[PDB]
Amino acid sequence: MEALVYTFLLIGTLMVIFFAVFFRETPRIL
Amino acid sequence: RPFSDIITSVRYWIIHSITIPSLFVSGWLFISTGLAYDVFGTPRPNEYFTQDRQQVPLVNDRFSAKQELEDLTKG
Amino acid sequence: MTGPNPNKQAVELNRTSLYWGLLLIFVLAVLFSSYFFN
Amino acid sequence: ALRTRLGEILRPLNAEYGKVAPGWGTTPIMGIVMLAFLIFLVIILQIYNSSLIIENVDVDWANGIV
Amino acid sequence: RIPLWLVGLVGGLAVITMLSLFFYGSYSGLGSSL
Amino acid sequence: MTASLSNFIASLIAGGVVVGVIAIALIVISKSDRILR
Amino acid sequence: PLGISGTFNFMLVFQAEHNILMHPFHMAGVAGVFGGSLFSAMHGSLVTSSLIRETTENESTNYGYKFGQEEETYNIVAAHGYFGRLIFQYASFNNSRALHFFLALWPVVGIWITSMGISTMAFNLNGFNFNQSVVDSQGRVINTWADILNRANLGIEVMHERNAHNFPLDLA
Amino acid sequence: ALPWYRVHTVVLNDPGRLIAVHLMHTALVAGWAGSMALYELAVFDPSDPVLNPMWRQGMFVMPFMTRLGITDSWGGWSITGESVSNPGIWSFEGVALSHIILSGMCFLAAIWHWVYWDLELFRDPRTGEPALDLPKIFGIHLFLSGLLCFGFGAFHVTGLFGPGIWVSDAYGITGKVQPVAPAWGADGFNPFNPGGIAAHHIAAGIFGIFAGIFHLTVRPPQRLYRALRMGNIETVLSSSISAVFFAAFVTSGTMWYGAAATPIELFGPTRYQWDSGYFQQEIERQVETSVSEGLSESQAWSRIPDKLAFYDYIGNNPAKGGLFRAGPMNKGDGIAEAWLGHPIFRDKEGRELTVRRMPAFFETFPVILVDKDGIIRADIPFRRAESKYSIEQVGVTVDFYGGKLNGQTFKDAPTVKKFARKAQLGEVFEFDRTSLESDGVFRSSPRGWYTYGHANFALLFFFGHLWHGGRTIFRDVFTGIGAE
Amino acid sequence: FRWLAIHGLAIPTVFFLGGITAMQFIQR
Amino acid sequence: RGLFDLVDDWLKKDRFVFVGWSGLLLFPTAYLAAGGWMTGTTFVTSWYTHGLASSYLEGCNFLTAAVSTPANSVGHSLLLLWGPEAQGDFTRWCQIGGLWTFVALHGAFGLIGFCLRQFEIARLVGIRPYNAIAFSGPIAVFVSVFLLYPLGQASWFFAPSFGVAAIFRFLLFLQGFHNWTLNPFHMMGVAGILGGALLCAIHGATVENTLFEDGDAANTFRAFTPTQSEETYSMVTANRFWSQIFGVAFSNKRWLHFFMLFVPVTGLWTSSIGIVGLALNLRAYDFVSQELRAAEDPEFETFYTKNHLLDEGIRAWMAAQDQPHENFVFPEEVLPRGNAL
Amino acid sequence: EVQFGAYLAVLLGTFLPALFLVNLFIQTEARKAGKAGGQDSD
Amino acid sequence: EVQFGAYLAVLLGTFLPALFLVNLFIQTEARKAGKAGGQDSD
Ligand code: CLA
Ligand code: CLA
Ligand code: CLA
Ligand SMILES: CCCCCCCCCCCCCCCC(=O)OC[C@H](COP(=O)(O)OC[C@@H](O)CO)OC(=O)CCCCCCCCCCCCCCC
Ligand SMILES: CC1=C(/C=C/C(C)=C/C=C/C(C)=C/C=C/C=C(C)/C=C/C=C(C)/C=C/C2=C(C)CCCC2(C)C)C(C)(C)CCC1
Ligand SMILES: CC1=C(/C=C/C(C)=C/C=C/C(C)=C/C=C/C=C(C)/C=C/C=C(C)/C=C/C2=C(C)CCCC2(C)C)C(C)(C)CCC1
Ligand code: OEX
Ligand SMILES: [Fe+2]
Repeated sequence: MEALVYTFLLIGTLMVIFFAVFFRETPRIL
Repeated sequence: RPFSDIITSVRYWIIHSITIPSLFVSGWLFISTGLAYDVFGTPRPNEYFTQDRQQVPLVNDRFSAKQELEDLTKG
Repeated sequence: MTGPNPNKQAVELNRTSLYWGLLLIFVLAVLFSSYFFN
Repeated sequence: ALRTRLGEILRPLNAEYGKVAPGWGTTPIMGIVMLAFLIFLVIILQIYNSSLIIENVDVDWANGIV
Repeated sequence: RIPLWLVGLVGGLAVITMLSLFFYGSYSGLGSSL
Repeated sequence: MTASLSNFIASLIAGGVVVGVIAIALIVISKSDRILR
Repeated sequence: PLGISGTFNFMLVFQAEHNILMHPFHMAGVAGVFGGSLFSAMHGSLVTSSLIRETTENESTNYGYKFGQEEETYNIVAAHGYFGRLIFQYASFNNSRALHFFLALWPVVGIWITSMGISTMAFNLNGFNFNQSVVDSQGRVINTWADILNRANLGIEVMHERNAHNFPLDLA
Repeated sequence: ALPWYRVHTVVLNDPGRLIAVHLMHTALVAGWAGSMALYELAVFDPSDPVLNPMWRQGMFVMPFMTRLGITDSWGGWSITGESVSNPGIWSFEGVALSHIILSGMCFLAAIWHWVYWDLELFRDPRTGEPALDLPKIFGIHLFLSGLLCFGFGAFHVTGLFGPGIWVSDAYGITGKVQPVAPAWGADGFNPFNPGGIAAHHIAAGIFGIFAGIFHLTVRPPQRLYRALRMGNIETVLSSSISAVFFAAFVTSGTMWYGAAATPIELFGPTRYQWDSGYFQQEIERQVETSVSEGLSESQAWSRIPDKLAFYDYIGNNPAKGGLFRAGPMNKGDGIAEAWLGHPIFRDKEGRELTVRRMPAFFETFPVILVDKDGIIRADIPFRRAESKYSIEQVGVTVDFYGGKLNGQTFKDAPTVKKFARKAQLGEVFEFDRTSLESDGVFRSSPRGWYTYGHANFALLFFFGHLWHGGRTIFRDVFTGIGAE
Repeated sequence: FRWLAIHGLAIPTVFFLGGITAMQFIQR
Repeated sequence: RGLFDLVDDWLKKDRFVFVGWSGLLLFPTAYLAAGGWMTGTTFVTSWYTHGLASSYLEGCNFLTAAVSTPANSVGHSLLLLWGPEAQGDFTRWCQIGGLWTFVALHGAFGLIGFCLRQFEIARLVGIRPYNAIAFSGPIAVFVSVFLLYPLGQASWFFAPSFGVAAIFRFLLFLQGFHNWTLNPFHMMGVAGILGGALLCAIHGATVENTLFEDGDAANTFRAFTPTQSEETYSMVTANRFWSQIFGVAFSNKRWLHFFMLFVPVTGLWTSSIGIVGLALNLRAYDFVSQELRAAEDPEFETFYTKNHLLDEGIRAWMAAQDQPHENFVFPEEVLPRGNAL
Repeated sequence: EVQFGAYLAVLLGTFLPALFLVNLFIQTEARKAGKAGGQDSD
Repeated sequence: EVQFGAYLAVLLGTFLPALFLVNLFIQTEARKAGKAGGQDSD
């Protein structure tokens, strides 16, 4: 019951790493 | 005046050829004449322990700490 | 009421600074959880 | 720009804005106070630290009257 | 006038006579555990 | 009036002359080394 | 150990058995990351200090940089004259290339040297050992700070792997 | 176009909404102190104010109500233990409910002062742009704080028109709210003198009255108006923060070292009362005078109150708790019930052995029995093989005196080792660890927590002095600098 | 003049190095 | 014109070392903190305070020399030279450990005077004051360790002595007695120090590897005049590099160099908050769910309970020689040894 | 045995500040779609 | 004795859907301030 929170924090951290790499705001010249 | 023009000049090394050995030897004589052990109260190798006091000396009072170090440094 | 305030501004947060602030909260949640659960 | 009855009373307190005393003014009077307040903080710290001993002043838990 | 590289040479070997003097007294005198 | 209180005011006077001899020397030299307009 | 508390089990047992803090290669990389975090926050402040006005006070400071622009985004002469007065004149890199090289030299050389501290202490060539080094003329041992550091190492040495040992010397 | 860290700077050029915001921080601070004190009265238990005071039950804001003169409650209990028929309005529930009602009215006033932002009071009559005369606003607001300082020290504290300060004796036995007459001499700067607190707020209130009389009339110089940037409002904020962490090191200092404004009957003992043996020497002193007046030993220890021995306990030291463990100190080992007594250890030779006490650093400490001259006579050995000072060899017997174990003697090694371990923790108590599910590790007193927050706050506000201060001086260059 | 700026740092430094070379030859 | 203007114009004159108003606080106090350290590590012993040797007169090298903290009997006295402890004597002042407070106090007013130096030069040059705000990081580590840590403890004795190995025992004293590595404020501080060293090694190696050809020589250091307006490295290339290697990358030089300020400094502020919490002994010592379980189940072992047994060795073995004032006389049979060590 | 108020500390320490930072991004993109005037402004 | 998973049920049953409905209002007012073109659109 206690370790369920730790797992959700870890895979939840790896979600926002996934979205930051692939759905990044692509910078554009002009 | 630029710094590198100073130390390459001869007049610089005229002055500091006297002052450096007269000041380095005074730092030698400050030690070899046993003067530094008395200004700063550092123990000589003879006087870490004494004949009476065979333990490690410590200060054990707030306000008579000057008087207690008058005790532990006589013998 | 009185008139409209000329000090109205707008708040911005680009997509870059979203992922900083999300990752800031989750990593502080990973770090400080173990101590709070004790 | 809305006159209220409480706004009319306090209005001379805000009516001045940015009037200054020309020159150096009362600045040397202030520094003598600031030099004095610096000495005051040094003294009451050293009383508390027992590094300034005053006769019949002992920094210890004293019998407050019960 | 003195060439600058002569100045850095004489002072530079003077430091080596100071440093190697300090590593000498790690093996002799006080603090040597002899 | 104690030993500790008399020595502290003497240090306060000594703390005044340390600021003093720095300040008195600084005013005099600031007269001579003024900048041309 | 691949973990967080396992890291500090690794660092403390490595202290008792090898004396890493007295070893000059951990000393040369503490200087690498204290120096590295210095010159990071020292370079990152002098660029951010000397930024050129391109925004208003309402929007962000960062929006005065358009991506891929060819104009320089900070007065480098300004940050050179600041650090040229903050310490003295001749200690300042006017060259931005030699400046941005020194940021790459100092940590990386500090961690090459450090990682060859663990390597030379993997083969039991430990750090310095100044225990019982200061003696009086009688010959009694006078303690130093290394002797106090030794008694911290003796506490971890007699307690690490408290069941694995059978013989008086931790050869492993 | 504001970033998220500049959203509250729309209030810079708006004095009318500068108040509505500053009223909303006030409605949240006051609503906290009301709803915190309502939470504490649901948790407080006035069953035994001797062995379960308010500082064991984790009461934080409750020693601040009882410090300035609130002892009764609407339930009828009191912290002094004397019963009351009617506390009137100002009890614990009356204060908690009145900081809530004050919060609801500062809330509604901030809705007014936000909507009606455009008042003629805040306009400049010479330019029309919204301005605040910061030198004279300081004269008014300092003159008011001279009155509330002088009014507090002369009327609330001295008991002219007020209850007074919680005072106590030197050893935390007796304590009551009483008027305190001021001590004007050099004895006023003794911080454990409660008369210095009365003399301070009376004297320094007058200096704050007649500084507002100065700072109303006399305008600033031309130099100081430009040098300190007194047209800008952030030079008020830059220097107000400097006057706020400076105040927070002081209060965290005098909470941690102890003062007359922090009684050990309300916040708990300091750590310097454990390090110096401030209660060990006092319990012995009340026995050295009892035995000298012709008594048996067990009758001498029976005169010692349970409260005095309760301070001589390492679990009441604030330097024993941890950070991320939570709750009151009663979560530590349970609510104390009784004093088990004072064990005296004697060997088979008959000399008196004192258990070496645990310092505040050591979480674990080996049980060591020492006689009067410092020689190690007995212990409990880690390594039982080559044992030379075990209790089985030395034959240490334990003798209790006072408490509920009043005349008893245990002689065998199984029982003496159990009392030798619990005697290095100060005195010996019987606890009740099943009521609050007490796990078995020490927590901290509200003396320890107050010193934590208000000294980690004051370190953060030092950064705000440098940020908001350097933002005031450098105001023309925060879009950037010019290239020319 | 800068003769007070350097020689406040260099006149001590040579004086202490006169002492640190003397302490290498001191024994028990 | 006036007397204040002549003094203001003299201090701010262009000269070799910029003095300013702040040099009156820096240059006297920094000269005596540094010289008090060089004297105290050379001449003054620790024989009466700690019972050690911490001088060059006593055979210690650069590593084992220190300016040591005073005795526990002194308490938190400021140990003024004229004070009730020293009473004007210089020699008895040094033996009590008076130079240590002399170094720490005149050093604390050097860091005040050096941070004021960075506000004064920035106002004359006319730049934003972020150097003075990034230097507030190191102020928060000096104050909260050399000053605020012994104030919460029993005396000045539990402070770091100003010497190389004397810091090293303070690192070891803080693990056994406080469990400092478990504290999340050190963990956020290591992330800033190793994170700050990371950023300058990348920004050093990415600027130097996207340089433009501005000359025919193989040496690229020669091809930069300082007053040029063309940027010296391709930001578009360096973005395109790290966007494919690491996946995400800076597209903003103003955000990049600010981020090189935020990361090292925050690791000094977050680690400074925790060491204030160890002045009060509010340590993160144990996970009680790990401790209640290891007591009831004498088979459950983690790496975490292995670190407590390493801390019993630090709390027992060094504390005899650590604190000679308290006179810990441990028997041989109470000291926790392992099997056959 | 763990503290049952820590679930409320962590899961509100995650969600409440992280849902805050989402809101500042959604209204940022709405203002950009608000000014742009095409198909999404309304 | 109460169920300790009910605190997580209620306080997330309040906050998570109620913070959702706030977001749909903030982006509604941002689109209206986005089109309006004065002092707040950006
Ligand atoms: C007396 C207190 C005080 C006051 C009135 C201000 C006022 C201001 N500050 Mg300042 N500041 C202070 C203390 C204060 N500060 C301290 C102590 C620091 C050091 C940490 C700073 C550091 C600082 C920086 C670095 C900046 C400001 C800025 C600002 C301006 C806008 C604030 C803003 O947009 O935040 C908006 C904040 C949010 C939308 C959310 C912040 C969320 C925080 C981090 C966590 C939640 C807060 C928490 C619930 C509070 C608990 C209470 C606790 C304080 C006891 C405003 C003039 C900005 C400025 O200069 O204006 C241009 C700016 O850039 N301040
Ligand atoms: C009849 C005269 C009289 C009397 C008897 C008192 C009595 C007292 N005053 Mg008071 N006072 C008076 C008139 C008087 N006042 C007047 C006329 C003024 C001018 C308005 C003041 C202004 C004043 C101030 C400003 C302070 C006192 C304080 C005190 C208390 C001193 C004992 C104590 O705990 O201080 C303990 C001593 C100190 C805290 C010394 C302060 C020095 C600071 C803390 C140094 C550190 C600063 C730094 C930023 C901290 C971080 C550094 C860190 C590394 C340490 C005591 C209640 C002090 C107080 O309220 O504390 C409870 C206090 O701070 N008085
Ligand atoms: C109507 C007035 C009023 C009254 C009588 C009270 C009464 C009380 N409040 Mg309350 N409060 C009020 C308004 C009031 N409150 C408002 C408006 C707020 C919102 C800001 C609060 C917020 C609040 C909190 C958060 C807390 C209380 C608490 C308390 C209780 C103890 C007070 C205490 O120890 O403070 C001590 C007060 C101080 C130490 C203030 C010191 C002032 C500093 C040092 C001034 C220094 C700067 C000065 C201006 C410089 C110039 C000096 C010049 C003279 C020379 C007490 C029952 C406490 C409690 O138990 O709550 C239930 C508590 O924790 N109050
Ligand atoms: C197999 C290899 C493939 C690559 C692997 C991919 C992993 C890459 C990680 C993604 C970083 C995402 C963070 C978003 C961050 C984000 O999106 O920033 C985006 C930001 C882009 O900034 P811009 O210049 O676009 O911003 C200009 C302005 O708009 C500023 O707001 O890029 C960076 O600055 C990131 C550089 C530091 C990168 C920080 C990484 C820290 C490491 C991760 C720490 C978490 C690990 C936790 C694990 C438990
Ligand atoms: C309207 C009205 C009313 C009502 C009112 C009320 C009822 C109130 C309430 C109020 C409330 C009841 C409030 C409260 C508040 C609270 C708060 C505001 C809190 C907060 C806090 C914080 C946020 C903190 C934080 C933290 C944490 C959590 C942890 C640690 C850290 C810190 C400390 C930071 C009346 C009827 C009277 C009148 C009429 C009107
Ligand atoms: C304490 C005191 C005082 C004094 C002060 C002063 C005046 C001091 C100064 C001092 C000083 C200021 C010192 C200095 C020292 C120095 C030294 C002694 C140095 C050394 C060096 C070295 C040894 C190094 C080495 C090297 C080289 C040479 C080269 C290469 C590199 C190296 C680094 C290795 C007084 C009177 C106030 C009184 C009170 C107390
Ligand atoms: O496995 Mn992991 O730690 Ca390297 O030393 Mn030998 O082995 Mn065991 O003991 Mn100690
Ligand atoms: Fe750069």
